[PDB]
Formats: sequence, C-alpha cells, structure tokens
Amino acid sequence: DEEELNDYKLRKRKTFEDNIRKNRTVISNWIKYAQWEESLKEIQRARSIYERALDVDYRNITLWLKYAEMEMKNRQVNHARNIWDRAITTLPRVNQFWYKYTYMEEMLGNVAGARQVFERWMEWQ
Amino acid sequence: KAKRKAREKQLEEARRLAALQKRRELRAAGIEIQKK
Amino acid sequence: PAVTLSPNGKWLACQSMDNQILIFGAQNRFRLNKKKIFKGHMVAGYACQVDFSPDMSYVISGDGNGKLNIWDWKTTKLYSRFKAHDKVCIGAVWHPHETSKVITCGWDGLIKLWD
Repeated sequence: DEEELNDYKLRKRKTFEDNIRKNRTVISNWIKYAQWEESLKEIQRARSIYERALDVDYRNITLWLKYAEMEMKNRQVNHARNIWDRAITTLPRVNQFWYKYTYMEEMLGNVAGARQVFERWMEWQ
Repeated sequence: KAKRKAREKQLEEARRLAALQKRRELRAAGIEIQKK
Repeated sequence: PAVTLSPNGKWLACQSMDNQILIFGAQNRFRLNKKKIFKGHMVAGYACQVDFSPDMSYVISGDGNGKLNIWDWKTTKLYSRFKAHDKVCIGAVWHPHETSKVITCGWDGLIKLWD
C-alpha cells in the first residue's frame, strides 16, 4: 500500500481535478470526486470538496442532500446538524430538507429540538 | 477520435505498469533514483 | 559489482548485477560454475557485498530490499532471508574467525553485527 495504491490515488485525483477544471459547472463530477473520496475515507478532503461545490452552485438540492448524507453516515452529528440548519436557512421553501432534518433528529431522540424545528418550519406555513 | 482514445486507455496503464514494475524492482534493488 | 575469494582460495564468487551471484574457479582456467549460481537477490544498480564463512558451507548475501540472505553455498539455496538494513544493504561480511558473525554496513548509516 506504499506507492502503487498511492499513485492510483494520485491519478484518479488528478483526473477528477481536471474534469472539474474543464466544467466546474454540472455537478456529477463534483459528486463522483467526493464520493470516491468518502469511499477512500478522507472526510476532510470530501468536506472541503462539498464546500467548494456548494460555492459554485448553492442552489443544488442534491448537493446539499449528499453532503449531509456523508455527514450522517459518518455521524459527525453536530456537523450534520450545522449542515441541515444552513440548508434550511438558505433554501427554506425546499421541503425534503426540513424532512430529513426531523427524521434524523428523531432517531437521535432530541424531540425537543424536533419540536422547535417544526416551529421554525411552520413559521413559513 | 472516440475509439482510438479507448486504445490508449489501457496502453497508458502499461506505461505506469512498466514504470512501476521496473522502479519498484529498481529502487528496492538498492538505488533510490528519482526521475526528476 | 563485487568479487570475493572463497577462504579456500578456489573460487571467485562475484555478485553479478544480474541480481544473482556467480562462482568461478579462480585457480582453473576462468571456468564459470553454473552449478554454483546463487539466486534470489536484486543487485542491478547496487553493489551488494557478499561473503563466505570459513567452512565454505555458508555464504552471506545482501539485497537492497533490506534482505540479509544466509545461503548454504553448497545447496545453492538460501536458508534465511531477513531484514538487514533499511537502505541499500551494502556490506554483508561473514567473519572468518567467528561462527555466527555477519557484519553489515549499508547506505543506512547503522552498522550491525548479527549472531
């Protein structure tokens, strides 16, 4: 695992970088880069990746989604909650954001928090 | 165009292969020379 | 790279950079004994100093891969292959007056005796 693996990483990384260099619009390359990272388990890398992608297009429901999906599958539950509240702050009229926020809060048990986030939510009727 | 670039999709990997197999055996032989 | 005379004075055992060691009759007509061809090292690019113990039964050999090889120079095969150095294991010298002593120098900057 010294350098054959490491150079395979170097290659795939340089590729994804060049594809997003060409477009840096449509996001499938951003995602696939990031999920490749998460599968190699470097969530710091993958984190910066999702922040940059979110910069170029902060109106992407799937981007927000799979960002937080990474955070939840890796249970940085605090990090995940920060993600969810930022989401529902910037794209409130998207509903599945609110939903997944609650559902995760519920299997977390903090139903006081779930109540107050539903109060938030209903402020938008 | 399309299908040509499919041909070097592998024969490129042989190059890093023939770079790998030489150099792993090379540098393990007792010489840590870097390309540059 | 390296050539060492067997303490019997009968053979010049030269580590050939073809990753193996070749024995020749140093007393007879420049004969290459292919029945004495030590196999298994990687010497291309390295000068592995290989030696012979005093009883002509054992040969010691270095590899740049950290490998101290202890061969039975008659059976042409190694009986041991272990970690000698981290860098290029240059000098693997068998002691002629000690039984177990294999002293190694190398590009590693640490100078070992093994017994």
